[PDB]
Amino acid sequence: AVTLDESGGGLQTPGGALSLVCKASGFIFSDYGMNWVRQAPGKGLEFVAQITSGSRTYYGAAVKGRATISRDNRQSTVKLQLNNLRAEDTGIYFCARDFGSGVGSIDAWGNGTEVIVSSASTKGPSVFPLAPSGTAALGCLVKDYFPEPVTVSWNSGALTSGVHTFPAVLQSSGLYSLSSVVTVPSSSLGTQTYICNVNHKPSNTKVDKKVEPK
Amino acid sequence: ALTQPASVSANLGGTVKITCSGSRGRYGWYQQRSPGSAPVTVIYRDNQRPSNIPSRFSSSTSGSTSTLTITGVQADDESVYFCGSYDGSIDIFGAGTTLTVLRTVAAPSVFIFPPSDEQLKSGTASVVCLLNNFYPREAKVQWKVDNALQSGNSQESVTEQDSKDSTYSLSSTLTLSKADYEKHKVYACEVTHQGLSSPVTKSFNRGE
Amino acid sequence: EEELQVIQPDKSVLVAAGETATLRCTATSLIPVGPIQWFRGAGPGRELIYNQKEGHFPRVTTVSDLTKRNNMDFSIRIGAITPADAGTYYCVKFRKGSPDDVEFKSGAGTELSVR
Repeated sequence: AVTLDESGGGLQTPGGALSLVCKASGFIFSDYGMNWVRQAPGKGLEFVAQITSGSRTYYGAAVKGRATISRDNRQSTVKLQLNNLRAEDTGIYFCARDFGSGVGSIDAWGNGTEVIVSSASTKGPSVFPLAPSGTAALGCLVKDYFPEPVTVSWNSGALTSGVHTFPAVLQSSGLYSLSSVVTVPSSSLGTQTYICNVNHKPSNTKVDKKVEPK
Repeated sequence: ALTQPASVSANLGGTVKITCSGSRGRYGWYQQRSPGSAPVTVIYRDNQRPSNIPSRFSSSTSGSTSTLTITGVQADDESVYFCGSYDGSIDIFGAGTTLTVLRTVAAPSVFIFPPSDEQLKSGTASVVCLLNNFYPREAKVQWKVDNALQSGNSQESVTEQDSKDSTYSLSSTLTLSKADYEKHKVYACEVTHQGLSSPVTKSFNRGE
Repeated sequence: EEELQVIQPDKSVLVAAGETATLRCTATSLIPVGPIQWFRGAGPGRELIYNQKEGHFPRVTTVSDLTKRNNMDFSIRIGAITPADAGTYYCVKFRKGSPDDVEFKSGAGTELSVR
């Protein structure tokens, strides 16, 4: 299976620099172009940089002069160096493989990694219940965390049907908040336990909250 | 630059087209189900479909334009589709076309949640109103506290169109200090949507 | 009318030894008049690979008929590829001049490598 595993993202200092690294496997790495593509909050895909199988390099206008892309064929890695970071560089960055015609020839995408250019500090979430009051709704309010992302699951992945996890909102404190809700049969409230599992990798924290009537 | 429309809609089982223009290069079409999630390539290198992609996706390219066709639209085809191309000078993505799957009107199911005792002890009350599984997307929510309309102290978030039943859900959160929360009794969320013949209000009495 | 552009849509082409490489190029206008040529490399030491106006290039065939009035396709196929063919190929528009034709616009180049 083609894999493109990204690292080096997370919180960064305004004016500082970062090195993203993508480690590829499952294909002949030296035959493909490798790309970095990013997406800022509320915006579309934006081209960052590409290095061809022949080691020619291309940069998007917004990073020109600040970015350097390189590859190491022996290690199957591609690296993106980006300096003098500013807020406009905050976003999710994806590694992607191309067949030789640049961004119109991408056939595989990494899962993406959050890059956040900010002086703010990391803070783990508080998780509160949204208690159920024949379909009932219940949930977890995941409040006051930074940076993004958190992920939420229910009953460790066994409950997926009827789950909605809302996009995070930014509060004036500088922290994020989201809710995850699920609808369930009223008749299951007595017997079935419901636990939201909230992962916040940036603070090395996971919180499980069991959500109960009343 | 690449130009593609902001939005297109189709019926379940219908055929839809999305046209992108501005490059004489090769075009790729990249499906993204929610912002920040890994795109999935549906077509690349003009007209090639990766083996795991259903045959309902096809594309044509000629001159300085490319058209994605989806024949037999499914609910899981709801997404933003980005065109991308190297035009012989620069690598560019279009701004994305959102595909909405049309369906019948569904009124929201409305739920209100008081703040937890744990949060209140910490000094803040978040009251949450949930508008679940409605269609179409347009909806309005108002908060009233002892019948006074609230302003300035709420935030809303909405899901993407659901990949199975083609509905939307929305949450609105009213955020108050503990001391403010404790000055009033009746907390109510009022919802307006075209599936309702008149607005629905859910409410609770603080404490009870 | 927008200025002529020379579009090479492929950054990299990978070809098995002995097979044919296809090197794509489109010119976006017929103005100004003048031939298209292909080179390997971009130095003053670049090697001529194909010249629309004249010359003998036994391993090169053109994808389209360049004598057609509306032709904008300058793509070529190079036969019997070997490792000595590896390099970067540029499709280049010339205009007419005195005493001779002058380079007007180059494509961005396509890498040819051999497996």
